[PDB]
Amino acid sequence: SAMMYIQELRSGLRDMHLLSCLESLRVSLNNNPVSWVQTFGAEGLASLLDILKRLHDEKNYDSRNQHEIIRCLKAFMNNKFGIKTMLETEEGILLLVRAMDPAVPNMMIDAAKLLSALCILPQPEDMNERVLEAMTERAEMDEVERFQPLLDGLKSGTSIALKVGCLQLINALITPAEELDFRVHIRSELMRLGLHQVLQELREIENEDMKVQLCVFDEQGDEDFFDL
Amino acid sequence: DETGVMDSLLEALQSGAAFR
Repeated sequence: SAMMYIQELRSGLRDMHLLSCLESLRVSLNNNPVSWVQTFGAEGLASLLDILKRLHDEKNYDSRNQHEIIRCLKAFMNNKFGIKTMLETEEGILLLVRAMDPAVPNMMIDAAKLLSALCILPQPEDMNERVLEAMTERAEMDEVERFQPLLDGLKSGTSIALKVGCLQLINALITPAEELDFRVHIRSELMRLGLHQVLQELREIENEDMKVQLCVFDEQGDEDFFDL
Repeated sequence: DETGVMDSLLEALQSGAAFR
């Protein structure tokens, strides 16, 4: 069962058969105990990450399949083992950051979330540093500024859920940081990119979750300029 | 052995408690 998924994920499947099995896998990972998830383990993770990389790296079912993986990832990581095992990967943090394509906003939402939750993790470390480095890594791959995908998601046309998502990741990248000069440096690089013009707009919006992330962004911004 | 770990983190983010 755990083992047949892996076998199937290593079998060269494509398109709807891939989608369908990923969907199946998603429920499996969601409904099953943590022992089944270890059974699926790093070998299972690695095969999801392998297909993900192939989809990221190529260009009808691509977006959906990338998304369904990102969904499978959420489930795998809904326990300690899965969190540890993702963070043990060479490339998995990076393949999440690469899932933040403003053109596919709901997978971006799901990927931004999981990155934000890594950032606020009690153990490991500064996982925010690890996420930034991955964003750096991605920026020169795609030849864009590193915080640009995030500012693209705060654009006026996009869904409130995405807006919330991006601002929430900004907040997860900054809050956990111990250095003031790092924090203000990040804040400042974002404002250079056009964040100040967007906050004006975001601050009009009717949403409680949006109001919450703006409150966090503002209050920490105040206290930092006050400290400095 | 307990699930819903990610689920705890997503909720602390969403409300604002995480920050901190």
